Amino acid sequence: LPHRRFEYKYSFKGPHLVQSDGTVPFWAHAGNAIPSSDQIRVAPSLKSQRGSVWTKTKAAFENWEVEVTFRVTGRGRIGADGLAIWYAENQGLEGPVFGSADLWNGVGIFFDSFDNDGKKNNPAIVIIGNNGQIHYDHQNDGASQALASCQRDFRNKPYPVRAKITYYQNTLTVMINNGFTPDKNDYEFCAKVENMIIPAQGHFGISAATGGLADDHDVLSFLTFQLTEPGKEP
Amino acid sequence: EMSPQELQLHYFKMHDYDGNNLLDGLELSTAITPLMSEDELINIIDGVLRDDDKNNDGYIDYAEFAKS
Ligand SMILES: [Ca+2]
Ligand SMILES: [Ca+2]
Ligand SMILES: [Ca+2]
Ligand SMILES: [Ca+2]
Repeated sequence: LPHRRFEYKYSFKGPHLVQSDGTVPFWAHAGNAIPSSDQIRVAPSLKSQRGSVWTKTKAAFENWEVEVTFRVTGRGRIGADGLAIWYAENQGLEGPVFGSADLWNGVGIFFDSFDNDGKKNNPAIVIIGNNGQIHYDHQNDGASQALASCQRDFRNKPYPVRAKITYYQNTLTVMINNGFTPDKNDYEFCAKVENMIIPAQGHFGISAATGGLADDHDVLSFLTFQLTEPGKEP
Repeated sequence: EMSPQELQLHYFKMHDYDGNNLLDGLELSTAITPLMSEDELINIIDGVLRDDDKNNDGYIDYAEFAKS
């Protein structure tokens, strides 16, 4: 049983999410990212939109867990483009990768609602490791690069969808609460990457973008925990 | 008016916005807040966790908050 420590400096939430001056404490927003007091609309249902929210300093946790609560909402049965959750060496403030910099050093977990390669396999969630050298292939929804994936329709759900992303003993696990019940602990397995290497120090981040189609991309909270192996000390 | 104990619980739950009877650093931020530099905000919250949070779990429960 791993010890769980909450880290406020790498987190944000309602119902006083934003400060009187428009900042999310300890986080930088960019592009067209809109923080209010109950959510951050990362990318609105307007055309060709890009937004990101990243942490201001690097977390140096050997083991961690982040729980991200979100809504992706769109008037249609097909939306675009999707949302990304990141742990990377550098802040990816702006760029073409679901709203942020390409060639990241680390991991991005993409919640891909748009079927760019017409393979009929969306909405999807894909885990993509990068070493600073690979360009995201968005025309194949990262299928040439994906370390692991699953099919979850994370759009237009009755309750906020949740993602639990755990990096523990070199294993990166994604669990998804598919937004059908008010029980926030009804997580189901999505994907697993054993023996994954990611930098010792990185920025956490969240980003979104829209294409021709355009969904609303709302993140209600981003909750970060440090994990300690049974036997050590936090 | 309230007894000393009823006043303690009152100010403990005042910023317990998620109602989980635990105070995290973000809830403390809101209590602590023109605007102070983010560095001084971190220093204060950090000081409070270092002083009050004995099991190092990032939360301050009622017992930790009150002492006695
Ligand atoms: Ca596809
Ligand atoms: Ca796509
Ligand atoms: Ca609380
Ligand atoms: Ca505690």
